[PDB]
Amino acid sequence: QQGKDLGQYVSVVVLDEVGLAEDSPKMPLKTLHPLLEDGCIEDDPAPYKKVGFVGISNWALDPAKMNRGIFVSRGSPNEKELIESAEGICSSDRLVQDKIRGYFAPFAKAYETVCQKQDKEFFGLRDYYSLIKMVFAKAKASKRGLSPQDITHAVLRNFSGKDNIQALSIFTASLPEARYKEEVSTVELIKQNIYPGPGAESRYLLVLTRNYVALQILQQTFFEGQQPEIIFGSSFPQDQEYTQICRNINRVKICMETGKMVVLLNLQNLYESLYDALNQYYVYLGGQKYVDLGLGTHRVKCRVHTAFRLIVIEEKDVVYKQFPVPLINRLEKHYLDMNTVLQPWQKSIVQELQQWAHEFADVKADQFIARHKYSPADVFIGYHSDACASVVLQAVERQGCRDLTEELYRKVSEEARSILLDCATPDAVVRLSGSSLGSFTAKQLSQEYYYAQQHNSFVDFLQAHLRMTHHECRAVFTEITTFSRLLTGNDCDVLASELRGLASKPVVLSLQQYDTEYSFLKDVRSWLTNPGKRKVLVIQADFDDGTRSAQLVASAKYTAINEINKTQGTKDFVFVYFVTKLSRMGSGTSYVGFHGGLWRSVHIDDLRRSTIMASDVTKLQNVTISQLFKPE
Amino acid sequence: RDGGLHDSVSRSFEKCVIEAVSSACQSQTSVLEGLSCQDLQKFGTLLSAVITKSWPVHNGEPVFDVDEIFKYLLKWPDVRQLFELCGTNEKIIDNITEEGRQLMATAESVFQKVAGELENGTIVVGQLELILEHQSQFLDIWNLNRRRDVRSLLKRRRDDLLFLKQEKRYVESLLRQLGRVKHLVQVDFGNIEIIHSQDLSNKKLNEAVIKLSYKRETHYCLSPDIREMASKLDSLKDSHIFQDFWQETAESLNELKVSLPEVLEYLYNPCYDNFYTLYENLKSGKITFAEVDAIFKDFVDKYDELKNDLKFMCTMNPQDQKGWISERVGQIKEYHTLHQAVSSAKVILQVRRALGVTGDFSVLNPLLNFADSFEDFGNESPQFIKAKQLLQDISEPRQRCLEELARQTELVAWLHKALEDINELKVFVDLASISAGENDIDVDRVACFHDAVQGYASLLYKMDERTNFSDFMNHLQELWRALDNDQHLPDKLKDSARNLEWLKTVKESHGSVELSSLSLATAINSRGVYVIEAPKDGQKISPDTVLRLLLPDPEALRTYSTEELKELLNKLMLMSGKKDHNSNTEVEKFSEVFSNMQRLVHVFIKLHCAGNMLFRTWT
Repeated sequence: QQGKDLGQYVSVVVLDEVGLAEDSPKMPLKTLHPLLEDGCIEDDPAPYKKVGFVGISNWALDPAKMNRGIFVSRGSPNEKELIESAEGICSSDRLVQDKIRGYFAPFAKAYETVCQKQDKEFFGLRDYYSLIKMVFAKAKASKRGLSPQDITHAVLRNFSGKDNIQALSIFTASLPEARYKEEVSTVELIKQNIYPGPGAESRYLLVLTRNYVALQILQQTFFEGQQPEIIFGSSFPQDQEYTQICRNINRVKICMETGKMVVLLNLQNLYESLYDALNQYYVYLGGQKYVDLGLGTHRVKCRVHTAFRLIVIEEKDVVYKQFPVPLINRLEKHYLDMNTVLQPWQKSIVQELQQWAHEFADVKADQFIARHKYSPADVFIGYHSDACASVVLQAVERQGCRDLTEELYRKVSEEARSILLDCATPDAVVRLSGSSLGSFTAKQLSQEYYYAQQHNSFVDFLQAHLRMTHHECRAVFTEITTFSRLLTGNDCDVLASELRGLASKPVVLSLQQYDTEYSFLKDVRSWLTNPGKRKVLVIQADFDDGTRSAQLVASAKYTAINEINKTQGTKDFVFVYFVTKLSRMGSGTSYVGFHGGLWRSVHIDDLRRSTIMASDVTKLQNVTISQLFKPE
Repeated sequence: RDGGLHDSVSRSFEKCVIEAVSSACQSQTSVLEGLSCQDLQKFGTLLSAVITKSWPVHNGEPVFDVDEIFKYLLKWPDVRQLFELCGTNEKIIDNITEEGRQLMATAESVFQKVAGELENGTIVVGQLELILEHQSQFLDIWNLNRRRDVRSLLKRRRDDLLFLKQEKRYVESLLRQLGRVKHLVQVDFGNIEIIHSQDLSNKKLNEAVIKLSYKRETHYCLSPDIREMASKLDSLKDSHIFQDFWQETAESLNELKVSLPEVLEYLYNPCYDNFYTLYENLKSGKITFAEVDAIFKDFVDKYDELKNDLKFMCTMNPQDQKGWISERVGQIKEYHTLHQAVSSAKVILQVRRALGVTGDFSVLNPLLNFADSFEDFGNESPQFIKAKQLLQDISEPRQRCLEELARQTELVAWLHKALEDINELKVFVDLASISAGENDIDVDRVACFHDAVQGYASLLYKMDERTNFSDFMNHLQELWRALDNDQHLPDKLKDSARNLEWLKTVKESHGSVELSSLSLATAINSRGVYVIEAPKDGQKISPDTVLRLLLPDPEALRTYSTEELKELLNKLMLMSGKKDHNSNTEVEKFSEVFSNMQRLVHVFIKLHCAGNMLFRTWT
């Protein structure tokens, strides 16, 4: 404000949540009384120091600071004010307005019933307003009145997420015509948020999750072609939190002006920098919409592309305990764990697959003097408690047709068993003849472990994998578990010697050597900018060392996937191989794998091709040792 | 074959067939369809498997609830083959299971109780909806429990159901028509609103459908005249004209608790009389143009909905609709085109007034002479048709385009003063990109101005001072082609037009003393020096008083603290990306050098607070 005409220009301080700073122990609003007098502490009053002041708040304030100014307060809009706000939304088209004018009063009474019946303040005014906006949009689009399908989708998109609230029960107790009977999945509601069909813009998503498993589902199912740009709390050591917040806001800003999706795994670090973008309140210039993004005290209007969607993925418990009530009221809650997306026959395949895995593991052979019982976590590496819902959802997404047939059911079962067998150790495949599954199924599982699958070496797996025709895939992400040593650099030269006609000098990155995310990106961009078709990336972590390279894995995966999606051209194919080294002494069992999403899980026991032995232990298994020494 | 109770391979085969039946029941495929299984023991095991495994289990194997068992009977198609091959041969039920026959007994008890509430009308009406949407399966199970009339009973119950549904629909339309006027008046719905608020898990004989012929129902209407009021509101609730008449009649009445049967003659009959009066006016078309633009003001640019609305008016008086609708639709449409031609001619006279193009047009004189003329007839103005031939497809869109030339006189004054042709724009744009800011609004002003003047360059650069109508329209056609690839062109013209202060001071700008954040980042990345010292004063060892940045440039230098470099980093992360990667690598270099320096400050303060005496005086 200094050095300017104070009759043609004013600067206004806007404090945005002064109700939160109210009974704070640091007492920041105690400063507020001498700053509204003359705008200076321990200084003389002057021009250009008295500034305008607006304080917006959602939590209450005491008027002992607001005797200094004018205080406006509202409790809650009552029922006629809700109907007036609904007509104020619908005022842009009067035909549709007095088409759907019959629904403004049952929706208002039903929303008041929801606001009484809910326990914690979860559903708010923007839910009701977005209900009116969705209903108005659909009745403009149809010009037919309103189907009960439209009303049940608008209610069920805008009032969901909370478990002990039956939304359709309340909103169709009032009006009895829209008793839509066939079920509406959370899948299709989330999909019609993420992919709309063309100021009528929906809110963004808050996908609430049990045990982080929703991003796996959204990557397996919804993300058609264009992967979003996952914006995440990088767990590389020696990263500064401040520069990561700055770079995350830079990536949100670029994705806003581009028109591509983001997925926010850390909203609580970014909410202060994004709260005006989530409010969906744009300013226009030439038909371009502009929203306020901030960093620290620096707020600027940034361009929002007309097709930009945002998903916040968050745990349900964290949303219910953390996540301030204004932030929940902007983000169109839906819940997505695994019992959501699995239809009940797929849950039967999950149960049958768990029994099959326990029968694969449990062998009855006391011909050797020992005593050890085999968990399926010892046998299938990466197996954990869930671990079969993941496998069944991978198999279903491999099928494609998805009508329950008994010819579909059989191949979902057999693909799920193939996915499990692809992470089994070969000694368990040898033990498999002493198992409850029978010698015939034991034989056919050994057949399609040594002839249909490729577990011999890492270079055999590459040679049968690079020759595959991966349809609609620019990048292929495979996680590999091993008990042999990691590749050293001579092994990379030998590996590139065998891959001369197929690959483009595979680059082996070792994950223990990267302090910062930037140096990891420096090597990933170094690999990506080199010319060639079918270039290969190998990222290596050993879990059994003094390095803590076990929580760098998700950061490395997300970082590589984001840089590949924003950096790869159109000609080249990209092959990423995360190699993880474990041990028989305990880490092969404690390991949690079958990370779904876009990562295919493979256990290759010995990464190196062996000159000594035959690469099929069945041929070693029918002979005895003396027959190994028979001459010509 | 079978080998008795002791043959263990037959016990394994029976356990495997039970697992195959359970697998074919977790999938919704049919187990038994054409199974010649003449050995009755193994056929009984198949039937016991399909009963026990296809049963609706939820949190417990038996179901102590009748309706889910009845939905199971109606929906699952192995139930009818089950009851058929159970009943047509009496030698099969004897060897099912104790438990399988318990579930069979529960199945026939549920079907007998529900379908025993069906000869009498005591059925809960949800189950009636169920059996009517599941007719063929219900008929087959009814035949198998009758062989151990129906179809006339189903048609009778069907027609009583349809009558109840349309009466509930009539009461719904009545409630919503009287609910559109809740802030005007209020009506007491007898006791119909509490009956209509009930769920339909109600028994069907509670809808009172008795005689002594006529179907009286639990929506007990005070008269059949209120019932036909509800029917004609339900047929006219989807007519916007009737909603206008309803609203103005409800406004004509003026804490007013009004009984229902006086609403019929207070509010429904005069509204219906005025509505039928307008209908019979539109029959022979003796309505005036004053009532046309007083009623149909919402129906401009929209003529499928007016087609449907006139069909809804025609369904009022039940006769034919052959030549009444389309002539009036076209006539109101032509009146709308005449009035949009009036507004278009007014704004086109405004644009030749503000643009300065005097010329002479000599073609839109009677069409403005008619705007002061007021005539009252419903006939086709024919001499204006040829006048409409020179304003055929301008639009009710695109007219803001001309109007945006009409209001921005100061903009076209400045553009004729300071641009003079198309080819100076490309230096001015390149001179404005320097003078605009760094953020995303400020940079896009240049592209707004560029796109706006290249869209309106067909008029504000090239129009001669004297023109006829012909070249004026023949270059407005090029204006509309230059519009159809950018619909936001009036927005760009108005947005640049309210940026004329900046657009004037583009070329009169002095050397601005301001460091853009990209230029300051390049200066720091090329000649800046970071300094760590742990200051020698009585200050603390916070990271804001340990790090400095020295920027040498007339040999002065500038000292940036840590928070000023953070402020620069924020401004630099949020600035508009110039789509070049030298800027990206300067921003990324500054970011990474600052991150590494801040990590060094962190380790330095840790060594200082640990108490080290080696890095006590380190710089």
